Amino acid sequence: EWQENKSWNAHFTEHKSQGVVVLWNENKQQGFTNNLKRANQAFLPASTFKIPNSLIALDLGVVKDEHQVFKWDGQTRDIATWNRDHNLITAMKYSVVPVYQEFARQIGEARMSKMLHAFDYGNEDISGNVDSFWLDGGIRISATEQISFLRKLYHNKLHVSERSQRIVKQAMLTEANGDYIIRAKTGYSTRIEPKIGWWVGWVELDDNVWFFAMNMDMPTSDGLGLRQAITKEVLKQEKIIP
Amino acid sequence: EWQENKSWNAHFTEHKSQGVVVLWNENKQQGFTNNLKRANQAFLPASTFKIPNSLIALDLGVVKDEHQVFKWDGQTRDIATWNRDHNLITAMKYSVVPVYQEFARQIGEARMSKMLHAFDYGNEDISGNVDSFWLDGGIRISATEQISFLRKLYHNKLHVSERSQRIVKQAMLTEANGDYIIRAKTGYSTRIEPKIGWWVGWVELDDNVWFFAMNMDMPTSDGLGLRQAITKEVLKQEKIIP
Ligand SMILES: *C(=O)[C@@H]([C@@H]1NC(C(=O)O)=C(S[C@@H]2CN[C@H](CNS(N)(=O)=O)C2)[C@@H]1C)[C@@H](C)O
Ligand SMILES: C[C@@H](O)[C@@H](C=O)[C@@H]1NC(C(=O)O)=C(S[C@@H]2CN[C@H](CNS(N)(=O)=O)C2)[C@@H]1C
Ligand SMILES: C[C@@H](O)[C@H]1C(=O)N2C(C(=O)O)=C(S[C@@H]3CN[C@H](CNS(N)(=O)=O)C3)[C@H](C)[C@H]12
Ligand SMILES: C[C@@H](O)[C@H]1C(=O)N2C(C(=O)O)=C(S[C@@H]3CN[C@H](CNS(N)(=O)=O)C3)[C@H](C)[C@H]12
Ligand SMILES: [Ca+2]
Ligand SMILES: [Ca+2]
Ligand SMILES: [Ca+2]
Ligand SMILES: [Cl-]
Ligand SMILES: [Cl-]
Ligand SMILES: [Cl-]
Ligand SMILES: [Cl-]
Repeated sequence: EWQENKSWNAHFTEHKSQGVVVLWNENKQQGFTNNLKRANQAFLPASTFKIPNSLIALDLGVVKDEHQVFKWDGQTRDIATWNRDHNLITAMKYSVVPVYQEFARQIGEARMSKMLHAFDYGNEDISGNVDSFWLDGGIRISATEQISFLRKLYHNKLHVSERSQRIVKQAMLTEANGDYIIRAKTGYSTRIEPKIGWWVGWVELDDNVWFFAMNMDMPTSDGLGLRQAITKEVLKQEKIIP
Repeated sequence: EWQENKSWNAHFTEHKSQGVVVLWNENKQQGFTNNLKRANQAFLPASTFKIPNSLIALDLGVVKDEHQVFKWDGQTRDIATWNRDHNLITAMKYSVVPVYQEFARQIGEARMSKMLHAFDYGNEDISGNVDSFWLDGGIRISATEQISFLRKLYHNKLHVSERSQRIVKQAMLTEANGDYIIRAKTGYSTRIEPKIGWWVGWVELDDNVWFFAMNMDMPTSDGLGLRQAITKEVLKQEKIIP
């Protein structure tokens, strides 16, 4: 079903961290985690919500394609990379929240709810402000539920156009070399306790796909680099990446 | 305009090589090369023809998607890479000429010809064997012509479905990190003199795209790695990648 390999807890232990890593072997239809309980604990998605938000925007024509330019609104915000024009690729890369809050308002409460239900996304609850519910509203998703959603996206099985799903998977591209391709999205939920960081996505190999979703306790912005580092220690331990 | 930059030749001579690198700044609509004459010299495309071949195969339904398996059909025909199953992703990556021979036979010469004329691909000539003309037939393409073709592909402007162009560009993924994305294709022309190696594609930045096409004399297979090496040194020299 889902095997618990607690030897992964060493990688959180060394870095003085608490969290969960979940892997899914698509060929073998087998899942692995260091913590079955935390694997199914549901949290705010934070910026991991940029994946379904992007899909819905594209499917509804709110975003025409990955080249459409979203003008900086002229408000100088805290993250310098947000203070400029963006397309879908760079808004995903730099996790540009204002662009996605605009997407959400144009999508609207009713279409957003209907799509999240169509997606079976987390708890399907978008209570709160239409442009912030994934930050401080009622939506919740677990690491295992992220995998479930991502597997559909990978197979083009979500109830949106194939084109939307291909564009979003292009925009998720994070790293690629001769050994693997990673498509993924980070998140950091701070507006409601507990403060946690996310990394969800998958690793594409020649012959298989390994889906992953991790989250960890993140009191300060210090440990944000550990989201990718710990996941990759796990991947390396299992010899998924060289 | 086309600017000549002879200073790039230092990267060929230090490797006891001769060749041409062509770069195109999409934003500026400006091209750069070390050798204007060789930049326009037309050669057999060899494995770089996998780009138009895959596009046509997908557009015509010869290949259903990037997951369809092409089974090994017994033959252990010397090359080990061709001793296993493939899909479009892996067949682009590795030398598996029987798979692309099968595409071309199914496409057939009438539609192959029509498509290469619609692509304005090289000298638009498919004379020779329908299952090998890109290796030993009459088709020829120059580095500048590779750029013209790739630019259309990047803009989804070729006269095939948008979906087929998106899939081939996925299959072209070679390298990606926080600084750049490279989509590209190698080639090695040996069946007709002169023996040459190819590397064609583009570099996606946050705010621009740099297309490239290089070829270089390749008297033996031991210099194949110099295709990527020399191209990347020219990109680094120009500060396109760090
Ligand atoms: C297509 O041009 C040709 C393929 N393509 C290539 C190529 O390198 O572009 C080759 S090279 C052959 C297979 N891999 C060996 C080299 N390994 S490496 N890591 O690149 O040094 C030798 C092959 C000839 C088809 C049409 O034959
Ligand atoms: C709620 C939203 O504000 C939040 C929700 O995800 C946003 N999404 C993400 C994310 O994690 O993708 C970030 S990260 C941000 C960029 N610069 C700092 C990081 N420096 S480092 N090098 O990592 O220490 C913090 C935002 C805070
Ligand atoms: C070199 C290419 O061929 C790669 C590819 O593709 N490979 C697969 C795969 O197919 O998954 C793996 S993963 C690795 C093998 N098995 C271990 C755990 N398996 S297990 N019992 O935990 O499920 C991890 C390799 C990277 C190999
Ligand atoms: C930091 C990111 O935003 C990157 C991006 O995007 N950038 C562009 C671009 O926009 O091309 C470049 S390239 C570099 C600047 N100019 C030189 C050649 N100029 S020139 N006149 O010879 O063509 C090479 C940077 C990598 C920067
Ligand atoms: Ca449901
Ligand atoms: Ca050099
Ligand atoms: Ca033949
Ligand atoms: Cl967001
Ligand atoms: Cl499903
Ligand atoms: Cl070929
Ligand atoms: Cl991609």
